[PDB]
Amino acid sequence: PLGISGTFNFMIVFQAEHNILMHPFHQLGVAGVFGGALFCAMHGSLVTSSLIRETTETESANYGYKFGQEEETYNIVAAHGYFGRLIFQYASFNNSRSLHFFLAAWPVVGVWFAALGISTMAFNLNGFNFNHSVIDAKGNVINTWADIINRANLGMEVMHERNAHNFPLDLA
Amino acid sequence: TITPSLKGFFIGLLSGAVVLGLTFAVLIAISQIDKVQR
Amino acid sequence: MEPNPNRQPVELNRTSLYLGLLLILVLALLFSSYFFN
Amino acid sequence: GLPWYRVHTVLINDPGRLIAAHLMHTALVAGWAGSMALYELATFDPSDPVLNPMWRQGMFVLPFMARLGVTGSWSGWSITGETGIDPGFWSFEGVALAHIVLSGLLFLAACWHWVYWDLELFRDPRTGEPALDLPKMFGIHLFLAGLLCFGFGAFHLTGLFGPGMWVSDPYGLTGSVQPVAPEWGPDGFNPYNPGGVVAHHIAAGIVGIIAGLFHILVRPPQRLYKALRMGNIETVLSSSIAAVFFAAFVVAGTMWYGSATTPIELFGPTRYQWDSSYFQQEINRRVQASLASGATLEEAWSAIPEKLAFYDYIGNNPAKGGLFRTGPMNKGDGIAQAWKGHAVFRNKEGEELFVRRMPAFFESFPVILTDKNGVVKADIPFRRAESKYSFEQQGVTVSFYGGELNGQTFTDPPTVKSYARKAIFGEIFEFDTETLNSDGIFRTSPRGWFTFAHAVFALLFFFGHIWHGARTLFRDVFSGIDPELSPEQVEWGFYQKVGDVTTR
Amino acid sequence: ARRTWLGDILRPLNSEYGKVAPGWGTTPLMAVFMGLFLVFLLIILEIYNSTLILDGVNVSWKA
Amino acid sequence: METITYVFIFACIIALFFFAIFFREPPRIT
Amino acid sequence: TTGERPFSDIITSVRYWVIHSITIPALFIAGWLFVSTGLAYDVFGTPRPDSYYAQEQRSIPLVTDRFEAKQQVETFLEQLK
Amino acid sequence: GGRIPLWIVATVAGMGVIVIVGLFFYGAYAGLGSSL
Amino acid sequence: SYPIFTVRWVAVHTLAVPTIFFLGAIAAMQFIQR
Amino acid sequence: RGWFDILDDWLKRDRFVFVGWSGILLFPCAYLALGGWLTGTTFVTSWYTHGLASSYLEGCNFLTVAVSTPANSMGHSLLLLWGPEAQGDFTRWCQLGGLWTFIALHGAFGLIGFMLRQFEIARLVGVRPYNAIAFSAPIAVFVSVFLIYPLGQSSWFFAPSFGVAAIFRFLLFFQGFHNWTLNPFHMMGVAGVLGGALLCAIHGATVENTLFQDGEGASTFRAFNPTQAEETYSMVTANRFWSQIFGIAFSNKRWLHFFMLFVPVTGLWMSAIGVVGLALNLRSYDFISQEIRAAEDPEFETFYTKNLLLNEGIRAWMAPQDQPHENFVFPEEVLPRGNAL
Amino acid sequence: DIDGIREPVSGSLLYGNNIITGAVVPSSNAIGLHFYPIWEAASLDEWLYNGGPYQLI
Ligand code: CLA
Ligand code: CLA
Ligand code: CLA
Ligand code: CLA
Ligand code: CLA
Ligand SMILES: CCCCCCCCCCCCCCCC(=O)OC[C@H](COP(=O)(O)OC[C@@H](O)CO)OC(=O)CCCCCCCCCCCCCCC
Ligand SMILES: CC1=C(/C=C/C(C)=C/C=C/C(C)=C/C=C/C=C(C)/C=C/C=C(C)/C=C/C2=C(C)CCCC2(C)C)C(C)(C)CCC1
Ligand SMILES: CC1=C(/C=C/C(C)=C/C=C/C(C)=C/C=C/C=C(C)/C=C/C=C(C)/C=C/C2=C(C)CCCC2(C)C)C(C)(C)CCC1
Ligand SMILES: CCCCCCCS[C@@H]1O[C@H](CO)[C@@H](O)[C@H](O)[C@H]1O
Ligand SMILES: CCCCCCCS[C@@H]1O[C@H](CO)[C@@H](O)[C@H](O)[C@H]1O
Ligand SMILES: CCCCCCCS[C@@H]1O[C@H](CO)[C@@H](O)[C@H](O)[C@H]1O
Ligand SMILES: [Ca+2]
Ligand SMILES: [Ca+2]
Ligand SMILES: [Cl-]
Ligand SMILES: [Cl-]
Ligand SMILES: [Fe+2]
Ligand SMILES: [Mg+2]
Repeated sequence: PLGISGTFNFMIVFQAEHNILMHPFHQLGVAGVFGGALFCAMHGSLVTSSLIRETTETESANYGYKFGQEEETYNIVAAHGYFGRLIFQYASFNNSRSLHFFLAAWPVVGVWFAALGISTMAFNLNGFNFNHSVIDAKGNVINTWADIINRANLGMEVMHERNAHNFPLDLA
Repeated sequence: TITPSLKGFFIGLLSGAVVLGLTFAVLIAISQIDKVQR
Repeated sequence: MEPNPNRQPVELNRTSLYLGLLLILVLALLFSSYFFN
Repeated sequence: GLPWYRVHTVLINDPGRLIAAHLMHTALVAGWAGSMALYELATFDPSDPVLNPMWRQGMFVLPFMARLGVTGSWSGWSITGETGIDPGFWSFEGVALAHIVLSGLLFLAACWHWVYWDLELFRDPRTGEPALDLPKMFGIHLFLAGLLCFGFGAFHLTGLFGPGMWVSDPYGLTGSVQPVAPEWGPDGFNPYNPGGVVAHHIAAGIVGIIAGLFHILVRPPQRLYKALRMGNIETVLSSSIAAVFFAAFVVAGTMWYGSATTPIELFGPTRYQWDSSYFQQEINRRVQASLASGATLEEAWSAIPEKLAFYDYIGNNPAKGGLFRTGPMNKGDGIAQAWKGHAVFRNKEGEELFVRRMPAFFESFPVILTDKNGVVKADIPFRRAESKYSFEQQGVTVSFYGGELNGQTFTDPPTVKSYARKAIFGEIFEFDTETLNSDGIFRTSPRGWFTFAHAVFALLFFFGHIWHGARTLFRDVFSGIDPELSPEQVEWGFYQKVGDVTTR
Repeated sequence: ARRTWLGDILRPLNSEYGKVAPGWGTTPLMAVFMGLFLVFLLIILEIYNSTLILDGVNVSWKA
Repeated sequence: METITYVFIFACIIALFFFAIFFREPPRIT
Repeated sequence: TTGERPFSDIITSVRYWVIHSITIPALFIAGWLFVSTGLAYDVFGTPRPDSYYAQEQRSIPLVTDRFEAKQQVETFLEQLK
Repeated sequence: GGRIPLWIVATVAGMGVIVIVGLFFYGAYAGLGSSL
Repeated sequence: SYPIFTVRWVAVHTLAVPTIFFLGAIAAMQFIQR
Repeated sequence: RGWFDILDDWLKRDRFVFVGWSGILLFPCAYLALGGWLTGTTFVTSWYTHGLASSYLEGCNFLTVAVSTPANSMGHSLLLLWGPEAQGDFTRWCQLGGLWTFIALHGAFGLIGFMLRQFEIARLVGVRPYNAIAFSAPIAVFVSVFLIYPLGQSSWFFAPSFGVAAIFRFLLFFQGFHNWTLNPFHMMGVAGVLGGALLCAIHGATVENTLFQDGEGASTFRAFNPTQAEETYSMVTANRFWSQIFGIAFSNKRWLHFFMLFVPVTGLWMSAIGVVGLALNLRSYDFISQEIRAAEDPEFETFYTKNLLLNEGIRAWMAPQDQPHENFVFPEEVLPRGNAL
Repeated sequence: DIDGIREPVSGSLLYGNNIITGAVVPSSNAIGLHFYPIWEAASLDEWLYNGGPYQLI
């Protein structure tokens, strides 16, 4: 639906019908947007941390940069010097083109997988189903967290569009 | 009385003091043996 | 009488006005449903 | 010029205008307290401490006045339900007026300090530069805090020269303001023991006096002076914000779990008393004692105070509200009028059935009745076509003991179901929903609202601390890093010790 | 700067800006008070939490 | 009143877009 | 540039592989036997497949008493009999 | 020093990871966790 | 000439050593039948 | 130059993995949090606390393993190995959920160590400490969700369990019980996470697509030098491009990069505030006007009323297995269901 | 009528929604994947009932 609550409706019903959370393409999606946010904040904070002094304390440091200037406005070498020590040297980018390409690629690829998760659950190839996967020596079901998910999903399934189903299986 | 959980509290306290004590002893020792050149 | 040497002028540039009005208006559009309840 | 988010930095090197800004803030806060108390007095109904106490009415400052001994109005009532009391000057009204006058005086002092900012007192006698000697100011203020803390504990809380504090029995039935003697043994550390609050203030007070004298008399070590930047006022902002968030998480936790300083008659009961059926267990104890001593069932239940039954009702649990469900709890379920009595459900065979209570997590909950062993005996079905346990099939009845309905029995399924629906909330009450146009939906009490505001502000103050700590320790680079920063200083292994040129 | 009667009286209390004791001074004594305060907080936390349970110390409304 | 309020805030945001685009401070190489 | 030996030196040297062609398989085997001997179950208190329930029981052995929780677990274990 | 070529170490290490991961997938279909 | 036992060496083995032990344990588990 | 300064020297040596004074807090706490997770997910059950299998040893896979919260009857016990519950018994401590508070508490101290490390390194290298400042958002999330939330609830049982499927359960629980999608603090979180992912993608792509030709190679990464003075891409061309495509564009690189910190950091901090309300069940669950209308008018329906029906199904269907200490028994006939399903 | 069962769902502000509850509601399950432009409806009133704005949008 084109609307805020209707969006959540579409999500909850999608969960009931495809177990999207247990689908690896939605998992890559989450890694893409959580990681896009993480890298956005990381890049922001590293560039901000290494701005070259050009202003006084009574003015915004933003005035230190002029639109179209030729010289870079932060020191990449100090930024890398920082981040390579935070983790270890070889986990930090010293090539701005490489870094920026990574910033483009990580969210874009994850989001392509999110889109493909929706577009392939469209044909009912659904999330992993470990319902009753763990069984004891007698054959008793030993629930896991997958089975608890399953019970939440059942709640959604049995309640959604409460007057629309006449037959026992929801096949589309 | 020293209840059993007060004895447990002393035990946690001693264990923590030991871990931190031994950790600082070791790092001080190593720092002394392995000085930077100036 | 003697003026205070700590005085500074204050600035809000146009872009900041626009950014700020957008923040405020969007926050209001978001929270208004909850204020009406 | 300065960006909008820096306008107050003009005060950093102006001690007199900083004191003016502080005075103004203090005037605003004290004016708030005064106005808030007035608004509460203009809306508060003192006519029923039992079923309409302050915490059902959205009172937020009234319980703070009460906690420290302010319990009466000039108009003659008291929050414990007395009439014809003379509170003297220090009624809720005199406390509000004192705050408003204080606000006015502080506003005037601010004006003076703002105009007359350039006082010789604020200049370093060696350099002529504005300067505050913060380490010695700390000892002076700490000494003052210690004396005040001591005197509050030794005189006000003991009743030695003051009123004492609010105390009550374990079920919040007979609270009042009493003098409290310090507890000097290990039970002084029990959050529920009022004597420990007294001993705290006496003891921490003495410690603050002593530490204050130390901080007046002994200079900081060079090493700490430099490490904490003790010449920079912003260091004090950073650490004081840290102390304040610590204190705020603490008062949120003690509000939520309950202590001798968050009594249930002033703030409402806790969610945990519902979770563990704290009041239901006591009620059942009393009823069993009554029966053992030979009372009839009607008499045993009739002896339960309405005040006790009311704590055993989920409408008073602070974990049942909504962030945007605004106002007093009375706005939701209504103004409580009377206990209906204790409902006892029975099936056609005459066995006692027990309605399963709603846990706080649940906005809606089914109606399921079990026998004393937890076996299901009756419910309100959703699907009817294969129902086995309907009240119509099981001939469920309800009889009331105590309260308005004492001695009555209802056998008609709509009425029996109606009461079963209420029994999921615990004890059943009659409400006036008309006076406030109450909407039927649960709201939290001042215990919940206080905990929320303080946990949130505490968390936000953690950011304030990180931010000002950062500004303090990195003051040298806050406009940017050295434009002539050595690539050597950041290239690996150039220096043996990161960023130390003497290790090249 | 303006002198006043009260500023003259208080002048000594704000005249040692920057004044420090040599080296580490009382840092080690401070450290001991900090460690003792840490243990104090731990005790009161563990009592409230019921992780430390003491005779005669019933952490409950029924204290 | 509520609908008026929602539509009013929305219409302000649309106006704001117009000014932010066509009446922006122009970026200057300098 | 921080003083330690380059990894790619280390992991292409014959001596690295002489050491590690022992220690790696040794660790792996020791992990294997930690499970195959059943020791893992005993150290951690994890049920074996025949140890979740007594033959006829169908209620989970949920801990319900904070301070006697140790004894309750011990009691649940005894009842596997 | 540099006696074993890095491309060989990589290929063998990589094959080792594929084998162990493959075993874990085999195990999803057999014994505990297999639903059977 | 390089040292062998360095902080890096310790960091590496604190992780590598349990990882190999655990991978052998998890490999054995794949043969467990109910 | 006493032992303190000699230790300081050694802690601050420029080595492959920097240590610092912060390392003394960070390394042990992080190692134990991560090792405790790997140990529990590999070997440890949740049979006694949840009635679940949760380790590779019992047959779970990487998606379903977890270290699960302690039983609800533990309340908010620290659950210390030497505490009154486990009484020094490592086996019983595993069975009672001690690894949960172990991981959450070393994890919390380890995050403090990490942020101190960001401050300590920034200081040594001489940069401004904005990376540490930004890290306050992960800390506000960890603390609100793993500590404050369960502390406002009945016990640690209701904190998230450390596990992939377990965390998914925690999302679905918040929908069915807190209607957490409806909460404007969560909605601001979403906007700052998705907004931050948007900024990450669009800025990386813009720089990569406004590059100056600085080499002859068709693969353009080598045509950059860390020490070069000049911008590697054209701000002026980028600015024109977005001004003409979208209407506005950045013109100030310092502002651009500050905004990239601000947006996802601010989002996370907002979501944390909402979770602090949820600790108290102080939800945005309902619109009262909606309910009053729908109660009186059985033809009035919105997507808001539809999602509450879904929530009521989630709660009734999941509670008996998800909340085993309540001993819920809900007869078939009381379960909310629509037609057929 | 999103689900084609003659149970119309209100999406608009003037019909009782706020910004959070409001939506343009998907077209009718009776339509399915049939193309439903304005000129396939007998009237605007029919077009609205069946969720024609959703497809146009
Ligand atoms: C510690 C703060 C505090 C607390 C806990 C309370 C508690 C209470 N008050 Mg008091 N009050 C306060 C301060 C407080 N008050 C102040 C400062 C004033 C002057 C405004 C008042 C004036 C007042 C009146 C006039 C009344 C109360 C009443 C009440 C009760 C109902 C509260 C309610 O419905 O809240 C509802 C709370 C909310 C809806 C939450 C608001 C959340 C905001 C909007 C979030 C904003 C988000 C932000 C914009 C995001 C920025 C994002 C950006 C950074 C990117 C409750 C006991 C009522 C009562 O019953 O009186 C007897 C009553 O009538 N209060
Ligand atoms: C005692 C607490 C305290 C004090 C005295 C200060 C003082 C200062 N702060 Mg710090 N700060 C604090 C806590 C505090 N802060 C907390 C809790 C946070 C996190 C929320 C911050 C986050 C912070 C940042 C990110 C910055 C400061 C900055 C500043 C400086 C300039 C402030 C200014 O001009 O704003 C002017 C503010 C306005 C013109 C309007 C602000 C409107 C707010 C956002 C909404 C309305 C607030 C409402 C009136 C408050 C009610 C009170 C509340 C407690 C309920 C000043 C030294 C700035 C700085 O360092 O400059 C160099 C700066 O950039 N602060
Ligand atoms: C993410 C957490 C965090 C971070 C990164 C910082 C960072 C900062 N702190 Mg702040 N601080 C914090 C949390 C934090 N603090 C908390 C929770 C408090 C308590 C209220 C403080 C109180 C404080 C003060 C009073 C001051 C600082 C200052 C500083 C600055 C210098 C470094 C320092 O002093 O660290 C301090 C060290 C730590 C936070 C690590 C403490 C490690 C503890 C001791 C481990 C305890 C283990 C425990 C006992 C185990 C039992 C647990 C129990 C649950 C069972 C820097 C901006 C100083 C500054 O502003 O100078 C300008 C300053 O004056 N801090
Ligand atoms: C910096 C490293 C660090 C930190 C901050 C912590 C912090 C913590 N650990 Mg972890 N731990 C560590 C390293 C660390 N550990 C290491 C290296 C190991 C391997 C040995 C462990 C193994 C471990 C286990 C097995 C457990 C913990 C637990 C805990 C928690 C409670 C600790 C406590 O109560 O101590 C109390 C002690 C102190 C705070 C030390 C006080 C030092 C003072 C200042 C000096 C006073 C001592 C005095 C001289 C002694 C006199 C006693 C006398 C009266 C008898 C807390 C989160 C428990 C937990 O997680 O449970 C859920 C738990 O079961 N830790
Ligand atoms: C559009 C879809 C969408 C988006 C973008 C979000 C976005 C967000 N959601 Mg929401 N959610 C959604 C839909 C969505 N949600 C729906 C439909 C529901 C159903 C109601 C939820 C239910 C939900 C819950 C229940 C919660 C969120 C939370 C969040 C926030 C998580 C922030 C984060 O990264 O925490 C990740 C964790 C951290 C940042 C903590 C620190 C992590 C440290 C740094 C990890 C270090 C790891 C270490 C190095 C080693 C790892 C080893 C390895 C083996 C794993 C974020 C704002 C959370 C939130 O609000 O928290 C305040 C939260 O509790 N959501
Ligand atoms: C490097 C140029 C490419 C730029 C792309 C950057 C992408 C980032 C990818 C990161 C992951 C892969 C690493 C780089 C991969 C890379 O560039 O390869 C090369 C790199 C260095 O190889 P050498 O053979 O030169 O190693 C020796 C050096 O010390 C030089 O003497 O090898 C590694 O670092 C592998 C990781 C082992 C490290 C294990 C140590 C574990 C210690 C724990 C760390 C905790 C610290 C955090 C604080 C909490
Ligand atoms: C001058 C003078 C005087 C008078 C005075 C007066 C009359 C005063 C008053 C004062 C006052 C009367 C004050 C008040 C104040 C208030 C305040 C200060 C408030 C604030 C608020 C706030 C801050 C809020 C916030 C918020 C909101 C709004 C919403 C929700 C959220 C929150 C809570 C955040 C006299 C005669 C004495 C004499 C001397 C002179
Ligand atoms: C807890 C505790 C402790 C500690 C312990 C520890 C510290 C441990 C550690 C442990 C460890 C340290 C372990 C490890 C393990 C590991 C593993 C198990 C891994 C695996 C991996 C894998 C499986 C991989 C996969 C993959 C990925 C990830 C991606 C790429 C692709 C692939 C698929 C290959 C102590 C004693 C103190 C005390 C008590 C408690
Ligand atoms: C602002 C005008 C002040 C009006 C003063 C009325 C004096 S009233 C006076 O107040 C005392 C409080 O110390 C009471 O203890 C005492 O019983 C009472 O008579
Ligand atoms: C069908 C009504 C006859 C049974 C009495 C209903 C249960 S009790 C009833 O509950 C109402 C809230 O629903 C209160 O407002 C009212 O005061 C109270 O009388
Ligand atoms: C864990 C560090 C905190 C305690 C710091 C107090 C240092 S104490 C200090 O130690 C010096 C050597 O460093 C000695 O030369 C000196 O005599 C002594 O006073
Ligand atoms: Ca009405
Ligand atoms: Ca078998
Ligand atoms: Cl639906
Ligand atoms: Cl059908
Ligand atoms: Fe960039
Ligand atoms: Mg298997």
